[PDB]
Amino acid sequence: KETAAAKFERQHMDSSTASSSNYCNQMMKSRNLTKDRCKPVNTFVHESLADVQAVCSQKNVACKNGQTNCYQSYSTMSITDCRETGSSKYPNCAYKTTQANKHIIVACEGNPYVPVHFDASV
Amino acid sequence: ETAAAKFERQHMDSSTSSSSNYCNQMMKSRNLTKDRCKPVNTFVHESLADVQAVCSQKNVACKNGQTNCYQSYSTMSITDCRETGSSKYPNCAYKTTQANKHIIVACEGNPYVPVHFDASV
Ligand SMILES: O=c1ccn([C@@H]2O[C@H](CO)[C@@H](O)[C@H]2O)c(=O)[nH]1
Repeated sequence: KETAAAKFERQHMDSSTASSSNYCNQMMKSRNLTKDRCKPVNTFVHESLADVQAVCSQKNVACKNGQTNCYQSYSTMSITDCRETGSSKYPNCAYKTTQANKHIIVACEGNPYVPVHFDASV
Repeated sequence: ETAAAKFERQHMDSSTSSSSNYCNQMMKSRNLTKDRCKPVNTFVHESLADVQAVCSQKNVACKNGQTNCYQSYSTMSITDCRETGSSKYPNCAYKTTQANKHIIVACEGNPYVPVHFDASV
């Protein structure tokens, strides 16, 4: 079974760095987020894996689900928000791509202690 | 020739989505039979951007033990070319096999791009 950490990397890491309007259409397809359904909302982080994993050593904050293993990045990070358009219809999943620089909040667990869930961008 | 250009020449064929003569023609036309009959070679029938994106997908160990290999999350249309038993340089003969598989490539450089085709799974 895919680990939670591996799932986080597949769903949310794109360290190669989004300039195009079609970025989300291609990425969402390439990360298997459109196979059975259009994942409506997703965020990709364009920092190194090492910088993102380091967030697990930064600001401890509550998770939306009430657990206490969430962490906010001290710095802002280059991210892209992908949100399915109002007219998007599976299997032709269409997304709006929005670039931003925001702090991320992830849940961390395991050994190595790394992100396993994307909680929010702030 | 940069390593990235060498990877495109050796392994990219996006124009195709492959006949029984496909490998015989392609192995010759991409200079993979110039010095010797290259024994095994894979061509990928995806866009360059799609193959390049693999360098940000699933990090996996390379066959040589290096750590810079990446497996595609999605399957990709590929053709494997394998030299026949009767093939004798310089008339290199190949069996052509179409498949849809995850690919594993090694990436290097800035930009971080594919420079080696490691395997299909
Ligand atoms: O499935 C495979 C296995 C190997 N090779 C080629 O054969 C070389 C040696 O294995 C590799 O660098 C690569 O160019 C392929 O093209 N496809």
